[PDB]
Amino acid sequence: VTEEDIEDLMKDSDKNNDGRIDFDEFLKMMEGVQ
Amino acid sequence: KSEEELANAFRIFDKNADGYIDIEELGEILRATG
Repeated sequence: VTEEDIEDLMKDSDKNNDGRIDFDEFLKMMEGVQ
Repeated sequence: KSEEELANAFRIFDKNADGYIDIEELGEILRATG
């Protein structure tokens, strides 16, 4: 249970590969499930 | 009916506050306590 699991979840829930996130990304990383 | 409590929430998470989230901070949200 280490930071590679955390690394796969930011890479799963992201798509366009903006490897840094702004408050947009925050609204959909919370509830951008359909 | 705007951005106010998701605002205080997105700033309460953020360490030093230039305004963004990075992959290095995001694990520390899902862990840090004390």
